Amino acid sequence: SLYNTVATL
Amino acid sequence: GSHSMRYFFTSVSRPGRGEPRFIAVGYVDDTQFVRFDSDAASQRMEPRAPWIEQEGPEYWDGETRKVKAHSQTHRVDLGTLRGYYNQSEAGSHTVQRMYGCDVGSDWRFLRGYHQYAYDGKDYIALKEDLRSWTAADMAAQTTKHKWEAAHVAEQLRAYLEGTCVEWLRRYLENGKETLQRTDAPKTHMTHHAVSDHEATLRCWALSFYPAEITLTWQRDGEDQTQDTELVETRPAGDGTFQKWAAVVVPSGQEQRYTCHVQHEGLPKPLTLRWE
Amino acid sequence: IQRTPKIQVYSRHPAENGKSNFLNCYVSGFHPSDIEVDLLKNGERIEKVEHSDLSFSKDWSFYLLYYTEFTPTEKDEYACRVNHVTLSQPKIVKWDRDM
Repeated sequence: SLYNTVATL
Repeated sequence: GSHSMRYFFTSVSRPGRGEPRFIAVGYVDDTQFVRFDSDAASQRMEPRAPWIEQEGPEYWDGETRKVKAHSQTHRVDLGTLRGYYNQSEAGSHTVQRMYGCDVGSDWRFLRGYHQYAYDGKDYIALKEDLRSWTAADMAAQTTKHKWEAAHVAEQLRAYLEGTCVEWLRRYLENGKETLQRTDAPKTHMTHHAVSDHEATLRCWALSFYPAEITLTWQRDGEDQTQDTELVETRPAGDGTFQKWAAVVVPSGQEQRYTCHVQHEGLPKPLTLRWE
Repeated sequence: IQRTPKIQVYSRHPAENGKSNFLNCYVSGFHPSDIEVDLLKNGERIEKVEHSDLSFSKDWSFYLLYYTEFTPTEKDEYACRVNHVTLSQPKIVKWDRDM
């Protein structure tokens, strides 16, 4: 199960 | 008896036209169980292993939504990175991300990770303590500062120690039949004369799982690396792996050489010697 | 950075003339990911060839497996042809049932 969020660089 | 779950993400910019090519793959140990390819027709996270098909629609709808969110993040990152590196919009660039968790034999949290790369080089990575970042250069530095202010590590840590481990355990249980089984390598040796004076002995390890394995040559009881060749472990195409190690020896002296095979699927290592 | 691809051409199962099998071309250690891989039968490009989903190693280098069913024989020569930005020209690796 993937990580729910993903912050940009 | 230890296990892990990993996700790999690749995005490649396409300056000539359109959005970046985006490819995501998920693994449990050495078994790919999901995938997403922006080039595919479905535009959905898709199953790659039978035991994940058990998952219901809410799982596929959720994984799809999140994997799409990931692709968009990479899309933005390529732009941002292009700026950080003061690069032309004419060239194609690559961003890669990988994260996952490992558990020991007791299926308890062992370690987590989250790494990022730009054009094939380390950009930023989460430290093993899951509390700090490792920035390779100044572009990554500004990213590091941005992520510290937003507390990205705190969030990742919860995923890596929580949901990551919890679902790994679920998968291992649902796919127990293959995921909790080891396939010991099938081994044999081949003889290939290279001249009338020399001959190559090749030690084969086939159809094994997981991929981790060690092949070593010994001559009269002691390790030998000279005049040997070890190819990288490669996939057979059916879920298992292959590998071989070879040594050139004087013809007639084959019996002095032994191949030693070590693999998690073997109670004790195997030893092979030419007839 | 750019990395030249490593290439291994081999069969899924031990080879036996006349017996159906799978021809594999595992390309790895390369960067960027854009690459051209073709399987050849007697110098001619084989159609319908498939490949795994792009993935990569700890050092970020990419790897892919291209494959197709085939039947080894005494005559037919099989091979893999790889083109990548790091190569001055397409690299052709011939299949050897002994490797």
